[PDB]
Amino acid sequence: QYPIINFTTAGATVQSYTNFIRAVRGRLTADVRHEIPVLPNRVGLPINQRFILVELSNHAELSVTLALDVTNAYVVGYRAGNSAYFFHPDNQEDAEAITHLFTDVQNRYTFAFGGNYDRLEQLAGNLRENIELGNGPLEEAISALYYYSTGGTQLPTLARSFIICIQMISEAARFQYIEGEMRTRIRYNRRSAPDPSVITLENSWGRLSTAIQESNQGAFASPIQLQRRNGSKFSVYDVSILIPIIALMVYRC
Amino acid sequence: VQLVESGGGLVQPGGSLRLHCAASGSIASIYRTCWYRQGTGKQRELVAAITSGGNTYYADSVKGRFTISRDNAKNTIDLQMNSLKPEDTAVYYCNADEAGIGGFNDYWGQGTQVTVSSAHHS
Ligand SMILES: [Cl-]
Ligand SMILES: [Cl-]
Ligand SMILES: [Cl-]
Ligand SMILES: [Cl-]
Ligand SMILES: [Cl-]
Ligand SMILES: [Cl-]
Ligand SMILES: [Cl-]
Ligand SMILES: [Cl-]
Ligand SMILES: [Zn+2]
Ligand SMILES: [Zn+2]
Ligand SMILES: [Zn+2]
Repeated sequence: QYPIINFTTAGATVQSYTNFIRAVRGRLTADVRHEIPVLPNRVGLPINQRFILVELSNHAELSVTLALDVTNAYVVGYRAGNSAYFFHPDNQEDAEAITHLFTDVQNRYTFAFGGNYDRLEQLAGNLRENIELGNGPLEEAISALYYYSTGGTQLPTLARSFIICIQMISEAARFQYIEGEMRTRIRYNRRSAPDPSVITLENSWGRLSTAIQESNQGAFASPIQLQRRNGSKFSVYDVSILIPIIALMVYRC
Repeated sequence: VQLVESGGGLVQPGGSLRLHCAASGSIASIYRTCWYRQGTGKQRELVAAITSGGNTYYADSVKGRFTISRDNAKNTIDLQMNSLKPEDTAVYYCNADEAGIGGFNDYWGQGTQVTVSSAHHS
């Protein structure tokens, strides 16, 4: 079995969430470009090292297990009880790879949609900008994912639940900044949608990975434009300013 | 795919009904088949569901009393309703929903009235 990291929303604290995200980042990844860890190169990565599993539980003591691809930290599918569900693969190699996940489940399904936000938002009937994140949302998403396996969850609710999980797990692993946003929500017992600073970072993760690894001794060939909390645009010209912001990058050749 | 419900009616509290839904096409590959209900002036709510794999879901309000069944050869979906209560009064709808597996088609029946009541006093 692939490595498993457990998290529960029941009695969750800033510390327990912090420990969780640190453990996830630890199973995902020392190999650093300009001070920032790089995820493993897909080329040369054996299939038995391709995925990690995140098992989420809630107050209702329901559990689901998400499968993340270590090459990009992103969710590819999940297991609930005797069933597993996978986003539609982009290519034949990826489709073959996911056959290695959850091999003992009785029922396997592939969705007719991929796991990218632009599509998930359409299916959810809401933009990320209007979907609350926090411990409450995560608790509800876990129940929704679980009940999708028994018929009790409609597609829009499922898609919304994926959007919640991906941001609170994958994007938090990718960015200390987003991890900090989730910690703040936990600390003050709040639920709220991500602001433009978060959305733009999420959207820019691939571009930042490329800019950082292609940089000239840390300096960007061309500036990357991000947004502040209030939506105003600013430019980043250097890797150094991003060190406290981005935790992991996709490997670039 | 067309869905046609039947078997609704009036029962006294404690009574039983069995709702029937006939699909005009194959439901074998349709992920979710469900019963929803809508009471007067309220929003439609999920009552029970069964997947193409045989897993089931029941709303808290009906657990123990209702049983959903599904026949993938005859293309029918049934709801056995026991120990009915006035609170169960509603229009019941059958739903066949691909739910993002294989496609996005979502079929609804026209609905059937269920009324749980003592005799009227006209
Ligand atoms: Cl935990
Ligand atoms: Cl450097
Ligand atoms: Cl699980
Ligand atoms: Cl290849
Ligand atoms: Cl396909
Ligand atoms: Cl904090
Ligand atoms: Cl009928
Ligand atoms: Cl009379
Ligand atoms: Zn293989
Ligand atoms: Zn019948
Ligand atoms: Zn009357």
